[PDB]
Amino acid sequence: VGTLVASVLPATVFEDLAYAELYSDPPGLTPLPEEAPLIARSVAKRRNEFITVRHCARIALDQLGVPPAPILKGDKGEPCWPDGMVGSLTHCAGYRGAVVGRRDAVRSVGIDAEPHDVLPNGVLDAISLPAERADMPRTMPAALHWDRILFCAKEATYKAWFPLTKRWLGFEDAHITFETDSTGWTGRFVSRILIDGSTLSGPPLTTLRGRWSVERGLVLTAIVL
Ligand SMILES: [Mn+2]
Ligand SMILES: [Mn+2]
Repeated sequence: VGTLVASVLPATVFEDLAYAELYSDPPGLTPLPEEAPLIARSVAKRRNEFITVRHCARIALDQLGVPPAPILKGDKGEPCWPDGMVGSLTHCAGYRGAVVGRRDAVRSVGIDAEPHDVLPNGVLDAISLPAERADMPRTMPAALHWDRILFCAKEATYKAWFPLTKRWLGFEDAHITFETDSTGWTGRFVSRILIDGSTLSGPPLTTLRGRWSVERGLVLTAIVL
């Protein structure tokens, strides 16, 4: 029933792209024959969010016609999708998200969710450039926790950047600029890469366009290339 993530997706590409979300942990969800060890000795919170988003993903992978299968993690934590597919996962207090795409229509996917709340104390100066840390204030309404939106867009960038280059991207390795739609709750962002955009295959990564949205007290960001 959940469609919030769609508020930051390209509708014109919904043929090859599917999404599924949940706002909590439904009882009786289980891991999978090969996922159980990845979660074997983690505390309950980590357990449930891991199970729930992987249920969301398989729903979305089904809706694209792909039999269910384990989504293991690779070194550096990236989810492992069945061949031909790509996508992104996110979880936080109140939200579980999965977006999946078919390769030759979607280069890769990056999504992130945060509670639409101020950042904790020392955090906004470690993920923001001084440029961003001064300009963003002049692009969004006061009711917007823009430092949190910035944080959120940073990680969507990283999540879409990584499967393409398998290289680290720091919070200072991309500069992001925001604009807002007339609503004051949704808008656009652009991520300029401050380092070699060399990809594992194909043209470099320079600028990532994406969408953000404040919706139901969550922050949502998505990059789909
Ligand atoms: Mn999480
Ligand atoms: Mn996040």
